Parts: sequence; structure tokens; C-alpha cells
Amino acid sequence: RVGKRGLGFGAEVRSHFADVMPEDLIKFGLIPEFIGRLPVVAS
Amino acid sequence: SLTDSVYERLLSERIIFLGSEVNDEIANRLCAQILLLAAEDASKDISLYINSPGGSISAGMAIYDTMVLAPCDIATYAMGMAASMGEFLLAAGTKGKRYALPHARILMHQPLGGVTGSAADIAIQAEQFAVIKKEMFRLNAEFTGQPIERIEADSDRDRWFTAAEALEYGFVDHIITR
Amino acid sequence: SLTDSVYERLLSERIIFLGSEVNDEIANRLCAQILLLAAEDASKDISLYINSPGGSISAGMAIYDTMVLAPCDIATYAMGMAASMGEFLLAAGTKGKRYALPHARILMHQPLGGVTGSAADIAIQAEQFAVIKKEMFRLNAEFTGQPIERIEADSDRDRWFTAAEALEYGFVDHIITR
Amino acid sequence: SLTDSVYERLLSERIIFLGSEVNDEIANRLCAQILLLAAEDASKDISLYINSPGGSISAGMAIYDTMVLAPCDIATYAMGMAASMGEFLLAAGTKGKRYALPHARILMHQPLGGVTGSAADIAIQAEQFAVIKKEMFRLNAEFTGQPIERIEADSDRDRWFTAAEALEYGFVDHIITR
Amino acid sequence: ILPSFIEHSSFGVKESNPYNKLFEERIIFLGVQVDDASANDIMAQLLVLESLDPDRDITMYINSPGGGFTSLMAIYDTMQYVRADIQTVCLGQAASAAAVLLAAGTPGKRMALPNARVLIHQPSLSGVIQGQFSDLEIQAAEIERMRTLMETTLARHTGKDAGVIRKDTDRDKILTAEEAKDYGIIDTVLEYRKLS
Amino acid sequence: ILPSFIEHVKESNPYNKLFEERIIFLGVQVDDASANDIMAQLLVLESLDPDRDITMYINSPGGGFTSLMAIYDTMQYVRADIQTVCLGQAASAAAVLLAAGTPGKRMALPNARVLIHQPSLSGVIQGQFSDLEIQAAEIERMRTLMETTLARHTGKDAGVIRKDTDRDKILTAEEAKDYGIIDTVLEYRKLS
Amino acid sequence: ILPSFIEGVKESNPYNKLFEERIIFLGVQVDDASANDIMAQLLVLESLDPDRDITMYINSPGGGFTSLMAIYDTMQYVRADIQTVCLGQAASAAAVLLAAGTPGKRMALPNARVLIHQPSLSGVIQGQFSDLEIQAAEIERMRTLMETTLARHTGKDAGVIRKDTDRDKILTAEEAKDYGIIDTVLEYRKLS
Amino acid sequence: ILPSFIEHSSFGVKESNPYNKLFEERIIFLGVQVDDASANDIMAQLLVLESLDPDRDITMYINSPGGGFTSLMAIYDTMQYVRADIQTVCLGQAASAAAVLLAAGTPGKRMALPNARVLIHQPSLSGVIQGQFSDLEIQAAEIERMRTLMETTLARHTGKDAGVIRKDTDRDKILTAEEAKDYGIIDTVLEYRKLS
Amino acid sequence: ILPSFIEHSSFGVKESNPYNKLFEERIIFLGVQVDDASANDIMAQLLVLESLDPDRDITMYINSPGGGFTSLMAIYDTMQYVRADIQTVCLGQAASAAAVLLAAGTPGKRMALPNARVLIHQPSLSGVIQGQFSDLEIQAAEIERMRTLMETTLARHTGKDAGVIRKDTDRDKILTAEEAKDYGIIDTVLEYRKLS
Amino acid sequence: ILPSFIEHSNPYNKLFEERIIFLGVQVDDASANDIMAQLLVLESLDPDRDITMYINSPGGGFTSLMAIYDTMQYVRADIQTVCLGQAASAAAVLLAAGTPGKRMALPNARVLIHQPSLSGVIQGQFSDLEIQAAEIERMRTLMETTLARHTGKDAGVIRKDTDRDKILTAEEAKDYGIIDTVLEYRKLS
Ligand SMILES: CC(C)C[C@H](NC(=O)[C@H](Cc1ccccc1)NC(=O)c1cnccn1)B(O)O
Ligand SMILES: CC(C)C[C@H](NC(=O)[C@H](Cc1ccccc1)NC(=O)c1cnccn1)B(O)O
Ligand SMILES: CC(C)C[C@H](NC(=O)[C@H](Cc1ccccc1)NC(=O)c1cnccn1)B(O)O
Ligand SMILES: CC(C)C[C@H](NC(=O)[C@H](Cc1ccccc1)NC(=O)c1cnccn1)B(O)O
Ligand SMILES: CC(C)C[C@H](NC(=O)[C@H](Cc1ccccc1)NC(=O)c1cnccn1)B(O)O
Ligand SMILES: CC(C)C[C@H](NC(=O)[C@H](Cc1ccccc1)NC(=O)c1cnccn1)B(O)O
Ligand SMILES: CC(C)C[C@H](NC(=O)[C@H](Cc1ccccc1)NC(=O)c1cnccn1)B(O)O
Ligand SMILES: CC(C)C[C@H](NC(=O)[C@H](Cc1ccccc1)NC(=O)c1cnccn1)B(O)O
Ligand SMILES: CC(C)C[C@H](NC(=O)[C@H](Cc1ccccc1)NC(=O)c1cnccn1)B(O)O
Repeated sequence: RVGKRGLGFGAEVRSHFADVMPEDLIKFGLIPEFIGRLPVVAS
Repeated sequence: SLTDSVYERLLSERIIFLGSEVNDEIANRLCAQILLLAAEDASKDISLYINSPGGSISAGMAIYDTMVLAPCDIATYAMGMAASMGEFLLAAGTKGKRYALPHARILMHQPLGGVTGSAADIAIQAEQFAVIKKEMFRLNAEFTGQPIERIEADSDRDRWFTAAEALEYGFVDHIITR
Repeated sequence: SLTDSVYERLLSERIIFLGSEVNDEIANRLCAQILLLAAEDASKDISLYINSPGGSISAGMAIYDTMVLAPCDIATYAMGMAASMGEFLLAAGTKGKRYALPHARILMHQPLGGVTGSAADIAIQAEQFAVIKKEMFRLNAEFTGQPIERIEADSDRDRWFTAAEALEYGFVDHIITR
Repeated sequence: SLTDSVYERLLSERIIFLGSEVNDEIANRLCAQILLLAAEDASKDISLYINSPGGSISAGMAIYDTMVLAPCDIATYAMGMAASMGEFLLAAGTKGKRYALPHARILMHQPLGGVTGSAADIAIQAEQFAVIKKEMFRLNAEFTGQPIERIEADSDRDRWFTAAEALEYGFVDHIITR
Repeated sequence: ILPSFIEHSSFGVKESNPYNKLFEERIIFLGVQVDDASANDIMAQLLVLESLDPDRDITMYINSPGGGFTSLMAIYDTMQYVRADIQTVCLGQAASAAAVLLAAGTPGKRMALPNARVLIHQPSLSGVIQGQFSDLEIQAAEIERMRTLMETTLARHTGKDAGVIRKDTDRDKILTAEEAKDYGIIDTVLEYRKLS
Repeated sequence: ILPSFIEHVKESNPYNKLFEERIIFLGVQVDDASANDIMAQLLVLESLDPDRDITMYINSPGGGFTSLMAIYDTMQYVRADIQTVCLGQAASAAAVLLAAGTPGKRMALPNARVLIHQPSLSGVIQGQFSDLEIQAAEIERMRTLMETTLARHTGKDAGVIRKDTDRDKILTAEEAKDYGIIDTVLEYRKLS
Repeated sequence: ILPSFIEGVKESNPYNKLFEERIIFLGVQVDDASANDIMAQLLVLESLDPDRDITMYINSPGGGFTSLMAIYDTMQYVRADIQTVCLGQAASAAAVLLAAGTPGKRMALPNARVLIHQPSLSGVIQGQFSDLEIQAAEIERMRTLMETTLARHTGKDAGVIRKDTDRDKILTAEEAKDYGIIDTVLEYRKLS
Repeated sequence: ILPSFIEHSSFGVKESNPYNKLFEERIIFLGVQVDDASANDIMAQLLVLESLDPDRDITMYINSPGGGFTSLMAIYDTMQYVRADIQTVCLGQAASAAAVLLAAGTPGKRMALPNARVLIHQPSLSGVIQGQFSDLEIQAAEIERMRTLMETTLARHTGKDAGVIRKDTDRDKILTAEEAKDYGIIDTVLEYRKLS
Repeated sequence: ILPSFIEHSSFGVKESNPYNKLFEERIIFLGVQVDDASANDIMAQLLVLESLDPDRDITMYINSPGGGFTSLMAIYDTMQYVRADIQTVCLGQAASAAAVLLAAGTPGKRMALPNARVLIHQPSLSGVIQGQFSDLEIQAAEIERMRTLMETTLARHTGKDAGVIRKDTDRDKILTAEEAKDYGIIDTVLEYRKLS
Repeated sequence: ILPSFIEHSNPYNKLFEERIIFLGVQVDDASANDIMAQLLVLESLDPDRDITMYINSPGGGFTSLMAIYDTMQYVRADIQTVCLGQAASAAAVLLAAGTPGKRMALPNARVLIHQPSLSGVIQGQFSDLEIQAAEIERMRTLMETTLARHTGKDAGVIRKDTDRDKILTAEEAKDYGIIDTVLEYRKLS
């Protein structure tokens, strides 16, 4: 996700644990209810 | 060639050979030989020895027309095999002069062919296949003296004849036994 | 060869054979034979026996031009099969001298061919196919005495003729019955 | 052979045939026949009957050079088909003596060929293709009396001619109608 | 080559090729020649989609060059059998059997694309079928059975007389989409819906 | 192309979805490998439920005779009734398998073709005349067995099967119902 | 044409549902690769339970002799009784495998044909006459081994097998029961 | 060779090409000759990507020698149909039919890499179509309809007169990327964007 | 044979060949002949490796006989397009198009192992292109356009004049690794980094 | 047929995860790219563990040879070449290309060395053929200097030996210098 560039001849390719979002943790397997009950992220 | 030399010396004795399948090449040289021999003598018989597995109808109809239109009699000789067009041209000989050698075999059957192309083309081919098969059966009925319904039923698949069976059926007039 | 020897002896009797498909090889030797026989006698008829499944238009147009430009009459003879270019050259004979042997078959149909290449090439091929088919139908209308619209409609697919049907239609002038 | 025998008897009457594609084999025997007939009589015309789908340029240029360098006139005859190298050699005949038989067809088009090999080889082939096509169009312009720009535009794809159209265009000098 | 995507549906992480995705939206795809192996596929898909929902329309895309007659009438009968209406869309060509399957869709629901080609012609034997003249009399009465059945089929679906189909399918009658709409193979040329 | 659709983990084509609904599909020519497939499917569906009937779809140009009688005997062996539906064509063996279904349960689509003919040999079988008179007693065994098989199922005399299969007797669906090969020309169920 | 129920789990086509029910299937010709397949299945089913009967289905045209005796030995080796069932045909080497079942357990469908014939060379084996003397003593050994194999299993004299397999002897199901190749002809089990 | 893993997850045998990665970013890939099977693939992907998001632009990569005309107009119509704008990018070549698809992108969105060529020419018949002269007159009216339809397609996408397309596609007209921009096949010769 | 080893990944289990293990490390193999399907694969890899990190250098291992010119310029333009620097390493051979792709790496990053062949030659027509002389003068001006473009391409990557490329590529100018460094196709004869 | 055993995987997967690259097919561009992919994978997995290369190959193309040869010499790992049955032509050069001391051969393995050949006929003008013949002498000299630096023999001695097919046994290839030890059988009985 951090590093999700555009792919191919079209869109631009300029468009650790500290860049974490729940979009990453839903992809990990944490349900979005579990994540919002954990507002603070230490890394 | 030797084979052409023996055939040339038998052409001089008015003995011609239908020895292959009746395609247009063998038919045209037989038609040429009948036209050549009827030009030499219009009163001496042509001996047509037939060892043929049959062939094209229109090629054999060329031979059959050249046989009939020749002013001389065409004595035909079933020599080993007279199948399909070869039995036709055998039975197409001058009556009284159609011979089977005593171990020749005569195969009478309906015409084979092939349908191809569009449905309008095949309807024309089948219409012409009905014309060819009716005309081929009419002439085999005329040659053998059999009814045309007898020729239709018997030619439906391969019907084989010995020399003695072809004599009774009407393809030949004599069995040569010397 | 024997086959060439019989054809040579019938060439001496002014009897030539269209016995194959009309390709350029058979056409050029027929054109050569017509040029040879018209050089020998310009007043004796050439008998052209035709047992042909048809062939190239331009090859048969070479024969047809050599037949017309020969000072002697070209008697044509449908022998077994006068199909396509073979019916054309049959009907191209001298009028009064076009013969069908009584079991010959005449097949009149429109020209076959093939389109290939680019779209600009095929537009030229089709333009020339319309020229060839109009000219082939004009001459079959001239030969048979049929209207050109009659030839167009009848040659659209294969139209078969017996000897008696070709006599009525106009391809031949007589049916030989000797 | 019979076919060689008729061609030999027409070679005696100074009638030679371009009846195939113009490859080096047919060209060399035509060049040999023109050299043979010009050695026999240097004053009697050679009749070149052309039923040709065209062929190699250099093979037909061998014939065209042997036609021009022959001291006798080469009467050319479009017989059925004078296409490509065959229209060239037709139009290469002696002026006043180029004939089309009235149903011959004349096909004039630019040379065909093939490029192959490396880019330096193909640049040489294309340079030589421009030389061949300019020389072939120059001679067809010289033969027919057409402008070279007229020959360039018309030969760009297949351009077909009837006998009457080839007479107007300039390939032949007469249409034989006997 | 056919790239495969992933669908996050009620489940998610479900790998799907575009052809499974067409079939999930009840689109049967006839893009290959109509032979037995293709007709076997389409008839299986027509019966699956009838079973999944017999009320929703099955869409049939036709990019076929056409083919076998019994494979044609296998697909044809299954298109007519199912309770679902068939929406035939022509994509490129519908030739031979395919144009009959294109006309075989539900009236009102037969579409082509504006540059689609509809090629109707009479049945032909592929290659020479040989045999005795009694065999060939059967095979020729059979292709006249096939020719009449094709024209009877195109008469039901174009609204033309079967003799008019017979005169038109003498040669290759190539229709464009607007010409096949006026003929009755389709009745919608299906205008493009691009937003620009 | 043949798509699939994921059920529930499992990936099923429409042929699986047919087969789970007791539908065996004869869609290719009857050779050994296809007959082996059909017989395996006939025994699986009989084991799953020998009382729920098996449906056999036949879109087939026919084929080998021993592959025919392999399918035929297995269709007759299984406890389940066989519902044969003809789809487009059933030629030769396929028409014998079409007639081989349970009486009352033999269907054809309205434009299906039913082609019956005597057995043949593909190409020439070489051999001595003792070999050939055995191969010809065999093709007569195959011809008589096929005409007997069509006599059990069409309700006709085997001598009348023999006169009809002299050439290709090609039947439509209505002509095959009158003949006895099918029992029902399957009418369309389109809602419109 | 075969419905595979695909799925990371077992695939389960109908041949798996034959093999789990201890039915080995021989429907292809008996070449090396098929014989290798059958022997792998005969050993696996022996190891799963050596007391339950292995069933062998035979729809084979036959094939090579060493591939025959590969299957034959493994059928005779395993502790499980082999139940051979003929489907359609058991020709050539496959008739020997059909007779190679356990006595009482050799079955055939009613319209299954059983073809027995002496071994033949596939094509022409070239060589010197000492090479061909070896190859002819070999096929005579193959012929004698096939006859004594059919002598063991049909209960006949090997000279009777020699006179009968001189040409192609095609047996029907009832004729193979009288001969000794199968033990029972399977009756149809249909409830209709 | 193409690097691609199979993740299983006990739900699938899930394949991951780089083409699957391109298709996720709405890049349809025409890299083979336009035949039926290619056209069938491309149209199925255009309709999937229209359904996934009809607003985002489909990108079509074209590295193709070009092929059949009805397969061409199959892809062409499905391009012109979908609500998504189509970004056509030429890779290496767009010849024959593939140059028509290259011009068939949305105006302003037709790209070519700088050393790509664009080969336009008139339709041909690969091989010889045999037949009677009535059959060939049908097949030649067809190849002229194909030629006229290709020219009027290239007329409405290049802004040229269709007669100018006649005189240009009389032979092979190979354009470069910049020559196809001046001609109107593409709208942008795509600049390199390397960091160094 | 190629062993597809298994990596325990997030999604259940990932099964990967050695090519995908290296594709995760920005490593591309041009190891097949450069045809359309090869060029299609390499362009898909080069774009995917650009989108994952456009600043991490891509390594293109080249063991190729070379091939088609448009497939060449498809790979070439995509190598020049991507934001990531391309590290071309020659293995064994880079012949024809492959030597152009070897020279097409980022300057300073074009390697060849010491026994790698680098073969440059002018483009050739494989087989014989038939046709009229107007067709062939198009096909010959095209292969002169291909020859000039390849010499122009090898000019700005080897730092030579395109005329100097033209005299050299008249025949097969076959270079070793050290001869291709002096020529300018590679920048470094890549020394063996074996630890013994 | 190749029986597998999943999650313990076929036998080539099990050899590869134990760092055994396999060359049993002929050396062409396809097999070279496979081996060079595997050499670069096993270098990236651990560069300090030996890669073992099994050679049952009849040999093949020279540029496919020197592709594998260079990559074997390129990777940080030591290459352990074992000859299995045969190492003919190009594959005997790869057999000699292992790390010294780590070139094994099975006792009945054949090692066949010969000079490079052109398979078939390369047509062309005499200037094309003068290039192709200076190239096959480039390939011949490079192969002999490659076998010179790995067998310890003079390159002219390699040239006289590879005049014809020099078939070596396992023990003859040890005395020649292609392999370093003939691998003794270690069966417990
Ligand atoms: C007495 C009858 C059966 C004559 C038989 N003739 C045919 O069946 C021949 C066999 C043949 C020969 C050459 C080329 C093609 C076909 N059939 C024909 O010539 C034929 C077929 N269909 C229409 C018109 N003629 B014979 O050759 O079996
Ligand atoms: C004579 C006409 C009316 C009927 C048939 N003739 C043709 O159409 C022939 C058949 C043929 C023969 C040899 C080579 C190629 C084609 N067609 C031509 O020669 C032909 C075709 N297109 C343009 C110009 N000539 B016949 O040969 O069946
Ligand atoms: C009047 C002109 C068009 C003559 C034509 N000649 C050619 O195009 C012939 C066709 C041909 C014949 C034999 C072998 C190869 C090619 N072309 C040539 O001979 C040719 C082709 N390229 C360079 C030099 N000569 B004719 O054959 O179409
Ligand atoms: C016009 C419609 C009815 C179908 C068109 N042609 C046919 O009728 C097809 C053409 C075809 C295709 C594949 C194999 C054999 C024959 N006819 C048949 O399928 C067919 C099959 N058996 C006997 C007679 N006709 B289409 O395939 O061009
Ligand atoms: C008529 C029914 C019973 C079967 C039809 N086909 C056959 O007769 C098939 C055609 C065929 C196939 C291969 C080799 C020889 C012959 N007959 C046989 O299976 C067959 C096999 N061995 C001996 C005799 N006939 B039909 O086409 O399915
Ligand atoms: C008679 C029984 C034993 C087997 C029959 N044929 C043989 O004897 C087979 C021939 C055959 C036939 C079909 C496929 C493969 C091989 N004989 C052999 O395998 C064989 C092999 N090497 C030497 C001698 N015989 B059966 O396959 O027709
Ligand atoms: C120029 C555009 C329209 C397409 C170009 N060629 C065509 O027009 C293609 C060439 C082609 C390709 C594959 C199979 C048969 C024919 N034309 C056709 O698709 C075609 C198909 N049927 C009849 C007539 N033309 B391209 O493929 O060179
Ligand atoms: C020298 C470089 C630029 C290219 C070399 N190969 C070529 O020249 C290739 C070989 C080839 C392939 C197919 C048809 C004709 C020619 N040239 C082409 O790609 C090509 C393709 N179409 C027309 C003209 N040239 B090399 O072998 O990669
Ligand atoms: C002796 C060693 C170096 C290699 C041996 N083979 C070769 O020399 C191989 C055999 C070969 C294969 C394909 C085309 C031409 C020649 N030489 C080459 O790879 C080769 C390829 N192109 C040009 C020159 N040599 B051996 O048989 O593996």
C-alpha cells in the first residue's frame, strides 16, 4: 500500500510499522471492528 | 517400350485391351484405337479384351459410344476381371460376340461417386446421379436382356458373377473353352 | 509410345482429341495440331473428339481462337463428357458439324476461379471475372443460339445435358447414331 | 513424343510456341529455336504463338533479345493468354506483325519478385528492382507507343486487356479474324 | 493469453477469468466454431443457467464462423427449450450456423454490434462424402433436409418466407448489422454507450 | 470455451453441474475412452442413488461397436432408469444408445437427428481369407446384434431393422418417435 | 468428456470413485504405461486391504505380451481376489486378463465380446536369420505361455487353446462362459 | 518465460502473472495476432473492466501484427461500446487490424512508444478462396465492404477523408510513432520517463 | 526440468519457480528468442517492476539469439520508458536485437560475463517476402528504416556514429565481452564474484 | 512418470531445496536459462553454501554452454559438479567448471570432450562464412582455454585431445583433470 504506484504507460509512479493504517491490518486479517478498538499504534 | 510393342502388334491384329481402370486417358486411347481400327477395316471385328476394375462412367460411355458407332463389331472378352465400367463395356459388345474367359469374374454394381459443395450443388449432383444410374441400369438391362428392376436390385451392392453366371445373366454370349 | 502412335495416325486422318482437362499444355498441342492440320489441307475438316472435364478459360479460348481462325471446319464430337471448357469447345465447332455421341454428357456452368491477395487485387480479379463470365456467356449464347439471359440462368450452377438435351439446347447439331 | 512431333513439324513451318510460363528452360529453347530458324532462313518470318501466364523477366529478356537480334521478323500471336512476360514478348514482336487472336487476353502488370536476406542485400535487390521495373516499363512504352507514365500507372496492379483493348493500347497490331 | 482477475464478492479473494465472469452474469459465449465440442459446452451452460434462474435472461455472445448443422440444431433446440429468454448479441461475425443462432434469440432481444457481420448461407458438405449412388442419394436428401430445416428455422425467426430465405441463401448473403436488422436476424444494432 | 463457477472450495464446470443432477453426457463419438467415461459415470450415479433415474444426453456421431455395447450393457445393468435425450444428433451407436433408454423416458429435441445404419469397418482390414471370413462373421455378428438391440427397444422386428439400416435411415425427432427410438419429442419450455 | 469435481483437497472424478471402491479400470490398450498403471493400482489396493476383492474392469483391445504378463503376474500375486468384469471387449491380451480373475469372480456383460488370438509382432522385425530365429523362438514362447496361461484359467488343454487361438476366436459372453474365460454373464439389474 | 506464482490458500489454485497485475490496473493486452480467440479474449476483458468500473479508463496495449477483419470489428465494437474511455498504447507494432484498434482509442488517449511502428494497409485474403464466379463476386464485394469499412473507420478516428485512407493503404503504409501522430492514428508519442 | 519450490506465504501456500523468485528481486530473463510473445512478457515484467518500486534497479539477464525488430523495439522502448534503471547483463550471447537490448541498459549498468558473445548484425528478412515490385520497395524501404533505426539506436547507446555502426554491422560483427566494452554495448565485463 | 511427495514437492524440488541444480537435458538456450535461474536463486538463498550441479547431459550449444559456465563461475557459491552417466561435449566443460576439489563423477560415468561443431550447414556468402569460421575458431579456442584452466593442461594439449571425440571414463577424467575424485559407492552392504 505504501508504494502502491500506478502501473503501466499511463499514470505516474510518483502518485516500516509507522506508516500503518487499518487498510493494511484488514489485509492482514484483523477485522475492522478489532482495529478501531485499538486506536493507539506503538511500533 | 516392349509393352507398347506387343500392344501395337495386337492393334495390328485388331486386338485392343481395356486393362486398367476406365479413366479418361485409357478411354481416349481405346476410343482412338476403335476409331483407328474402324478406319482401317470397317468390316473386320475388333477384339476388346477387358481386364478392368471399372472406372469412370463418362469415360466408359465414351468407349461404349465409340464401340457402337464403329461400323465393325466389337467382340468383347472378359479376361480375368470385368467390374463396374468393365462389365458394362463387356456387356456393351456386339451381341453374339461377348465372351467371358472361363475364370473371369464380372462385378455389376451401381455407380459410385461423391457429393460435395453447397446444398444447391448437391441437389444438382443427386439429380444427375439419378440420371446416370437410371441410364447405366437401362443399358445393363438392354445389354443383358434382364429387366431394369432386376438390374436395379442386383446392382444395389456388389454382385459378383462367374463366367457361367454372367452367361446366364446376359453379360456375355459365350464362354470360350478351347 | 503406343498412345502417341495412335494419336499420330489419327492426326494423319485429321482427328484430334481433347481428352483431358483444358490446361495450357493440352491447349497448346491442340492449337499446334489445328495449325498443323490447317497447314496441310485448308479444306478438309478437322474432327475434334472431346472427352473433357473442362479446364482453363484462356486455354480453351486459345483452342477456340485456333478453331475459328483455321480455314477448315472443326467438326466437334462430344465423346462421353463435354463439361465446362469442353462443352464450350464442343459448341465452338462449325455449325452443322457439332456432334454429340448419343451417351455423351454436356455440363454447362459458370466459370470457377479463385480470389486472392489484397482488396485492390481482388477488385481487379472480380472486375475481370465479370469480363470473363460475360464473354463466356456471350459465346455460349452465340454457339447454342440461346439468349444470354438463358445462358446466365442455366450456367449459374452445374447444368447437365444428355445428348438429346444438348441437341435441343444448341451445343451440338446432330446426335450420331450409326 | 507426339507433342514434340507436332511442335517439330511447326518448327519446320517456322511456328514456335511460348506456351508455358517463361522460365529459363522455355526461354532457352525458344532462344534456341529463334537462333535455329534464323540460321535456316534469315528472311522468312518466325511465328511466335504466345499462350503464356508470364514468367521470369530475365528469361523473357533472353527471348526478347533473341527476337530483336534475329534478322527475320518475329510475328507474335496472342493465343488465349499473353500475361506478364507473355504480353511483353507479344508486344516485343515486329511492329505490323503483332497479332492477337480475337479472344486472347493480355495482362500487363509490374514485375513481381521477392526480397530476402540482410538489409544491405535487400537495398541492392530494391535498387535492382527499380532498374528492372524502369526497363520493363520503358520497353512496354516503346512497344505499345504509350507514355512511360501511362505504362507505370496501368501496370501498377493487374490490368487486363481484351484483344480489342490490346489493339487500342498498342500491344498488338492486328486482330486476326479469318 | 487471458489475464485472470480477483473478485472480492460476498467471499472475496475469488480468482476469476473473464469467461467465468461472463457466465456468472449469465452470458454464454459462442466465439469458437459451432462444432460438437462447442455445442456440447453451450448446451451445458444453457441448462445450468436455466437451473440457476429460469426467469433471468441468458445472453449469448456470438463471434462464431458457424459450423456443423447438428451442432447448430443442438444449440438451437436448447436455446428454444430453456425457460429463460435468450439474448443473442453478435460480436464480429455470425456466419453459417451462428447467424441462425443469432436469429434464434428471443424477439426483441437479438442484437448485433454496429460493425458486426451476419453471413447466412445454405448448408454445405465439408469435403467430399463418397459412396454408392444409393448412399449419395441419402446424403443429398439429407442436406436438402438440412437446407429446408435451416430455412424453416430462419423463416420462424426473421418473419420471412422460407422460399425468400432460399433465394437469399443461394450464395453467401452477408448482412451488416443494419442489414440484418432489416432482414430480421436481429432487431437492435446496439448503439455504443461510451460516455465520451 | 468452457467456463467454471466456484461452489462451496470446489471449482465446477457445467459438466459437473450436469453430472451432480444425474445427467451423463455423451457428447463425443463412442470410442473406448468415451465409453469408459460413460460406464464409470453410470456406475457412480447408480451407487449414489439407484432409484433416482440417470439422464443421458446424446449429441454423438456414434462410433465403435464394442464401445457401444459397453455403454449399452451398462445402461441396461444399472438399477436406475436411463432417460436418454437426443441433442442435435444420435448417429449409429448413439442412436442405439438413444433407443437403449428406459421406455417412456427416451427423448429428443425437436430438431435432433437420429441416424441409424449397419456397422462398418473404418478402412480396410487386411488378412488372409480365413482371417477375413472371421472378420466378416464378426461384422455380421455386430450387425445382427445391433438389429436385435434395436428390436428390443424400438419394438420392431429385427428383419425390419435390417431393411431400414441397409443405408443411412436418417430420422427426425418426430420420425424417430414413430419409429420407436424415442418416446417423446421434447417440446420447448420457453416462457415467452 | 469427464466430470471432475476439482477440489487443496482430492479431485474426485468418477475413476477415483471407481478406485476407492477397489475397482481397477483397464479400458485402454495394454501397453507398458497402462500395465504400469494397473500394477501400481493392484499393489495399492492390496495394501489398503489385502482381503477385500479387487475388481478389474476390462474394456481393452489388448496389447503387448510383456505388458500383459506384467498385469497378469500382479493380478495373480496380490492377496486380494481379482474380480474381472468384461466391458464391451476383452480382446487379445485383455482376454487373458479376463480369464486371470479369481474363479467364480470372472464376469462379463451380456453383449461384451471376448476375442482370443495368438500373439503377433507389431510390424516387421528386421535382422539376420540368427536374430530372427531368436525372435521367432520368442513369439513361440509367448504363444506357448499364453496358451498355458489360458489353460490354467479356462480349464482347457493348451493344445485346445492352440487350435482355437490359431485365428481370431471371438466369443460372446455366453460363449466365453462355456469356454471358461468368464464364470458368470452379468444379468441386468434394472428395476424397470 | 513468464514469472508467475501459484498461491493456493485452500480456496483456489490461484495464478498470478504480470498480466494479471496489468489487468488489475485496467490494462487489456493485445499482444497476439487478432484472430477470433484473441478477439474473444479482448472483448471479454473489455466488458469485465466496464463492469468493474465504467468510469475508469481501460488501457489497451497493442503489440500485434493484426489479423482477421471480423475479429478486428469484434474488438473495435467492444472498444467503442464500453462506457470507459480506452487508452490505446502501441508497443513495437500495430499492423493491419491492430492499427485500426490503435486509432480506435479515445481521442487524446492514443499513445505510441517512440520506436513503435504503425502499419496500415487494405484488407487481404490470406490464401485463395476458390469458387464459382458468383461465389467470388460475393467474396469480392465482401473484401470491398471490408476495405470500405476499414477506411471509414480510419476516417472517423484519424480525421482523414476515407478516400485519403484509400490512397494511403493501397500499399503497406508503415508509419513511425511520430508519423502516426501526424497521420492521426495516435495522439501522443509517449515520452520516456526514466529517472536517469 | 524446472523445480517449483514452495514458500509458506500469507495466502495459504505460495508455489514459485526460480523465475518468480528472481522476479521478486527485479531480475528479468530475456533468455528466449525475441519474438512478440517474448517481448509481450518482458514489457509486462518491466512495467510491473516499475510500479512496485520505480527507483530500484531492474536487472535484465540477456541470453538471447535476438529476433523480430518490432519485438525488439517493444522491449527497447519499455526499457527506456520505465523510471527504474535497467541493468542489462549478458549471459552467453546477446545476438541481433538482444545486443541492442544489451546496449539499451542504463549507462554504467550494462554488463556481460567474460565469455558472453555479443553479436550485432543488420536486420534481415527471415524467409522471402513475395509481392509486386511496389510491395517490395515498401518492404525494402522498411528494412532500411529498420536498419537505420537500429544503427541510430546503437549510436546513442554505444556513443558511436550511426555510420560506424553501419560499416560494422555489414557482416556479423561478433564481439566478446571485452570487445563489447571497447565498442560500447556494455560498460563492464562483469567479474566473477565467487568467494573462492 | 515422476511421483511426488507434497510438503516434506517432487524429487527435483527436493534436490533443489537441498541446493542441487540438475542438468540432465541437452544444453540449449532453454536449459541454460533454467540453470542460470537456479544458480542465481541458490546464490541469493545462501551464497556461502555449495551449489551441487548434476550433469547427465549430452552437451549442446556453445553460447548456452558459456552462459551456464559463466554463471557457475559468477555465483558466490562453490559449484560441486557431479557427472551422472554422461557429460558430453559442452557438458564436460561444465563438469570441469566446478570448484576444484569439488568435481565428482560416478564410477561408470562417461566424459566426452570434443571440439565445437556447427550442427547442420550455415549457408551464406564467403564473407559470411569467413565470419562464421573465425567464430567457430573463437569457440574452439575458448573451449580449449576453458578446459585448460580447469584441467591444468596446456590449451594445445586440449586441442590435440579434442581433435576427435576423446571419451574419458571416470578414472580417465580424473587423470585428465576434468573431475577431481571418482565418487566411491557408499552402500552399507
Ligand atoms: C457400372 C458402374 C458401377 C460404373 C462404376 N463407375 C463409378 O462408380 C465411377 C467411379 C469413378 C471413377 C473415376 C473418377 C471418379 C469416380 N463414378 C463416376 O465416374 C461418376 C460418379 N458420379 C457421377 C458421375 N460419374 B465403376 O467404376 O465402379
Ligand atoms: C469454362 C468455365 C465456364 C467453367 C470451368 N472453367 C473455369 O472456370 C476455369 C477452371 C480452372 C482451370 C484451370 C486452372 C484454374 C481454373 N477457370 C479459369 O481458368 C479462370 C478462372 N478465373 C479467371 C480466369 N480463368 B470448367 O473448367 O469446369
Ligand atoms: C511483365 C512483368 C510483370 C513480368 C512478370 N515477371 C515477374 O514478375 C517475375 C516472376 C518470377 C518468375 C520466375 C521466378 C521468380 C519470379 N519476376 C522475376 O523474374 C524477377 C523478380 N525479381 C527480380 C528479377 N526478376 B510476370 O511473370 O508476371
Ligand atoms: C449454414 C448452416 C446450416 C451451417 C453451415 N454449413 C453446414 O450446414 C454444415 C457444414 C459442415 C461443418 C462442419 C463439418 C461438416 C460440415 N453441415 C454439416 O454440419 C453437415 C454434417 N453432416 C452432414 C451434412 N452437413 B456453416 O457451417 O457454414
Ligand atoms: C452401427 C453401430 C453399431 C456402430 C457404427 N460403427 C461401426 O460399425 C464401427 C466402425 C469401426 C471403427 C473402427 C474399426 C472398424 C470399424 N465398427 C466397429 O466398432 C468394429 C470394430 N471391430 C470390428 C468391426 N466393427 B456407428 O458409426 O457407431
Ligand atoms: C495375443 C496377446 C498375447 C497379445 C496380442 N498381441 C501381441 O501378442 C503383442 C503385439 C501387440 C499388439 C498390440 C499392441 C502392442 C503389441 N505382442 C507383443 O507384445 C510382442 C512384443 N515383442 C515381441 C513379440 N511380441 B494383442 O495385443 O492383440
Ligand atoms: C487490414 C485489416 C482490416 C486486417 C488485415 N487483413 C485482413 O483484412 C484480413 C486478412 C485475414 C486474416 C486472417 C484470416 C483470413 C484473412 N481479412 C479477413 O479477416 C477476411 C476474412 N474473411 C474474408 C475476407 N477477409 B491485417 O490482418 O493484415
Ligand atoms: C538486427 C535486429 C534489429 C533484428 C534481427 N532480426 C530481424 O531482422 C527480424 C527477422 C525477421 C522476422 C520475421 C520476418 C522477417 C524478418 N526482422 C523483423 O522482425 C522483421 C519483421 N517483419 C518485417 C521485416 N523484418 B535479429 O535477429 O534480432
Ligand atoms: C564442444 C562444445 C563447446 C559444444 C558442442 N556443440 C557445439 O559446438 C554447438 C553445436 C551447434 C548447435 C546449434 C547450431 C550450431 C552448432 N555449437 C554452437 O552452439 C554454435 C551455434 N551457433 C554457431 C556456432 N556454434 B557439444 O556438442 O555440446
